[PDB]
Amino acid sequence: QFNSAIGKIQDSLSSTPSALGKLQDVVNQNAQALNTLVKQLSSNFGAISSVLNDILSRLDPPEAEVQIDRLITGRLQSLQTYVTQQLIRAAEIRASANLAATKMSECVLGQSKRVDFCGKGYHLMSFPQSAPHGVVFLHVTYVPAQEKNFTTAPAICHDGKAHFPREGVFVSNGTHWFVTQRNFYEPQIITTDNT
Amino acid sequence: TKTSVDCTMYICGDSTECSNLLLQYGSFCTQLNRALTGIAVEQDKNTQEVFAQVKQIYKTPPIKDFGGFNFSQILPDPSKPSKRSPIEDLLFNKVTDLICAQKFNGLTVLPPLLTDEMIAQYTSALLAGTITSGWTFGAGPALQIPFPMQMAYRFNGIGVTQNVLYENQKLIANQFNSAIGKIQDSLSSTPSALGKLQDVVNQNAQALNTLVKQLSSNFGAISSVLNDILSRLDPPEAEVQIDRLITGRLQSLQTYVTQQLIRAAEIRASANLAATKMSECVLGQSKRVDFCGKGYHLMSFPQSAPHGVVFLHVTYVPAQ
Amino acid sequence: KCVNFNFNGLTGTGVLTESNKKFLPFQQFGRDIADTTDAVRDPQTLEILDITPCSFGGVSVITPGTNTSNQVAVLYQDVNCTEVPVAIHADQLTPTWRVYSTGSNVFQTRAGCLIGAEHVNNSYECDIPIGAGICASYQTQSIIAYTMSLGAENSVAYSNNSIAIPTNFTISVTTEILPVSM
Amino acid sequence: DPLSETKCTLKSFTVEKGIYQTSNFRVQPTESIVRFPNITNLCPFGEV
Ligand SMILES: *[C@@H]1O[C@H](CO)[C@@H](O[C@@H]2O[C@H](CO)[C@@H](O)[C@H](O)[C@H]2NC(C)=O)[C@H](O)[C@H]1NC(C)=O
Ligand SMILES: *[C@@H]1O[C@H](CO)[C@@H](O[C@@H]2O[C@H](CO)[C@@H](O)[C@H](O)[C@H]2NC(C)=O)[C@H](O)[C@H]1NC(C)=O
Ligand SMILES: *[C@@H]1O[C@H](CO)[C@@H](O[C@@H]2O[C@H](CO)[C@@H](O)[C@H](O)[C@H]2NC(C)=O)[C@H](O)[C@H]1NC(C)=O
Ligand SMILES: *[C@@H]1O[C@H](CO)[C@@H](O)[C@H](O)[C@H]1NC(C)=O
Ligand SMILES: *[C@@H]1O[C@H](CO)[C@@H](O)[C@H](O)[C@H]1NC(C)=O
Repeated sequence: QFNSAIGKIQDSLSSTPSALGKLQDVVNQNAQALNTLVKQLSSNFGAISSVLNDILSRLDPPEAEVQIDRLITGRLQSLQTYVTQQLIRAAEIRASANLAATKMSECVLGQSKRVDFCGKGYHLMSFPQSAPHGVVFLHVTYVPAQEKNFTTAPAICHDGKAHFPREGVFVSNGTHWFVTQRNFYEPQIITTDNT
Repeated sequence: TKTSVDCTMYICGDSTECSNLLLQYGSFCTQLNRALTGIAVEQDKNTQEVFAQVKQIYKTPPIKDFGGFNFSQILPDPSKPSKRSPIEDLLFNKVTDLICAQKFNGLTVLPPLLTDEMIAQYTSALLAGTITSGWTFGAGPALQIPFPMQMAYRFNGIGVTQNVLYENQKLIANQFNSAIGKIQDSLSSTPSALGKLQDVVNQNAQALNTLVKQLSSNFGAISSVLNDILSRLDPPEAEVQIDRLITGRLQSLQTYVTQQLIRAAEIRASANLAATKMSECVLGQSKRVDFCGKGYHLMSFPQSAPHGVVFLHVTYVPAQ
Repeated sequence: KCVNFNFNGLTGTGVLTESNKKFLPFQQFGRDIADTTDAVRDPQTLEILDITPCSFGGVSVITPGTNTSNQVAVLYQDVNCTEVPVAIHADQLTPTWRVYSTGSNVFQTRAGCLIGAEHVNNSYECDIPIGAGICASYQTQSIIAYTMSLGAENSVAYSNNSIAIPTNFTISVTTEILPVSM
Repeated sequence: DPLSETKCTLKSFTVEKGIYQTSNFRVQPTESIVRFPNITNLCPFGEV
């Protein structure tokens, strides 16, 4: 089962193209921000032209100054905006990285009992894989299957004394009573060693 | 709340000359719209992550016999059209022309993707799953188990043997029922309970009001009304007034967008915490100290609130 | 009627209607909380008239991939189904008028008026979110709008003396992706 | 058509599946009116 499950992962990744969208979004956002910054250099901002060289090659300094300060203010505002967005994005990326480090420490270096923290199901182990600007975890979990129907009782009365299971639960198929572990069906005779 | 702002309408409105001058100012409006749309999408992402933890809709059996445990106050009420538990609508009543003006100035509010009825249905499904099957439904197929046996399991979880519960079942059920009853009175008597939920609404409304109020500033111009400027000056001298009006309004919009981004980041952190708490306290039993209430954790029940969620933590406390 | 107006130089645009404002005899025009002209008094007949801007709103386009098809659906946000533009005769600034804009499949939702999609009584997983619990999808050669389904119905056979116990098990492997750096 | 407006907004010739905000609509005015006082006496600028 382990080998088949590990084999299916490669096919699942290969078939689905949008598997790494979480990693692609960061690249797309950064590229779009840089593209906007580059494109913003073509704005007049109320000046005669967006080129400094032709302004300096066409007008005297006393009015070239009043032509140039507008461009300076616009470009400085653009830089300020870009830096602010970069700071916010970096903060959220740092939060994600802290989560990834915690997941590594608690799922790969040990076995975790927190529900849904390391995969879906009962956690067994995890394996890390490296991706561009990110990490990938392969969580191995235990999933029960093929449940059945039984009648249960809280305690068993015998010789005027109540008996309770030590680490199991009392079940019966309809006529005979047993004690079994809770996560797997393994009936056993009720003795004084398991109660 | 998800808000959308018409950049051109807020800055200029119906004036084509103002739009023409705004054209040479770069693609600022597109940036603003993109940021606002990202925030709006993130809101629905947060809600879906918090509440869509289960893929099935479990239901409670008609016969409400759970060995003395009551659960009437948190289960859905069929009589009410909203189909909400008494605690749920009690919470919904605690949290409470301006909208028309904001709409007329180019500011709109988008509706959430998930309606309140859908969220109530999700919470009811979680309640039914955690009542009829314990923690099994959160890790695979849902396996039924009598509720007192599940309580014995959870008592074993904290280091107390089963016989204690089986011999004090009646007292434990009475204590649970009394505590659940007192929760409703505690909520009803004190109107300051939902302060965390009220603060977000207050902050958003006040920021929007400040944005609206900024439209009546000259910023050094002769007037703060676009039509008065246009209907009183010829173009080549009207331009120097329109420009400063535009700069002031652009600054106001930029400040508002930055504050909204920071607030959205904080809200996202809170939503992540809420999702983790749901997964670890409702779908299972937690051993982390003080993560789900104060004491020894036994179980938790979620309740939907306007723009939020409320957890009821059941804990074991020693005495005498 | 959506017309321009000029009241002693008070230029503007909007719709003039009757007003119930208890204007005092010496008062000329009122204002709103946003400090803008809301009502005006006619200089000739001394009549108080309300001022309301002409109807407007945002427009969103619903479409599948261009690689898939070419049909689109248009959603008019926060606009009543009646007041949607029916005539394009120089009364709207968006030339992308619908091929009929009426008589066609027209659905009215809490998020606005949806034109170009056919309502159905079924329920599937959400594909394209519209809002207020309504989703849209491209099915077959057409675009449909429906109500999203939370999940499959289930009901555990609860009893006070019955339990269920697994007999087999499955080993499962799943993946998680987390950004680490930029 | 709305699809071409979407393409213009996205600055691309291909559009992925989704919902996009393109522009805003409003009802254009039909005519214009003028309301002025009913007085007709001419101001005495000739004197000044
Ligand atoms: C329930 O469990 C009991 C456990 O004893 C089963 O009884 C055994 O059944 C097999 C098959 O017929 C016999 O060979 C054994 O001799 C039985 N055991 C005893 C002690 O008599 C029983 O068959 C199970 N199923 C039911 C009762 O439906
Ligand atoms: C326990 O459940 C029972 C029903 O199974 C509840 O009984 C009635 O509940 C309504 C709900 O408000 C009350 O108005 C009635 O007065 C209750 N009946 C009686 C005879 O008092 C009962 O309220 C639930 N327990 C609690 C603490 O609410
Ligand atoms: C538990 O599950 C395993 C695998 O899911 C079952 O093994 C299968 O048994 C059938 C019947 O002989 C075979 O045709 C399959 O090839 C087996 N699968 C594998 C992977 O070996 C098994 O029968 C199930 N029940 C048990 C073990 O009681
Ligand atoms: C157990 O019995 C109940 C009662 O008929 C039934 O509804 C349920 O499907 C059964 N479960 C299994 C796994 O057979
Ligand atoms: C606006 O739509 C509602 C339905 O939501 C309808 O009842 C009402 O008649 C519509 N308004 C007009 C003027 O027809």
